[PDB]
Amino acid sequence: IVCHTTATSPISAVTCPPGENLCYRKMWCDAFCSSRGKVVELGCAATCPSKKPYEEVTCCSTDKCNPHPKQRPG
Repeated sequence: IVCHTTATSPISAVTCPPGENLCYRKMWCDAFCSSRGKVVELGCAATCPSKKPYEEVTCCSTDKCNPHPKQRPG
């Protein structure tokens, strides 16, 4: 229940202090992108404070939660 998991076993461990979220999966850009993947910087938070219209991913309920791996109806 931390920053970057990835599905399985070694991960879900130690990155930032205790609680929810930690490094939020917050989408976006701020001033500049011109980039491809496309989606997400990172922080140390446990809250979700800004975030309404255009707009961002959230507070994690879970290990990763996550953007944008994201494929097709398959």
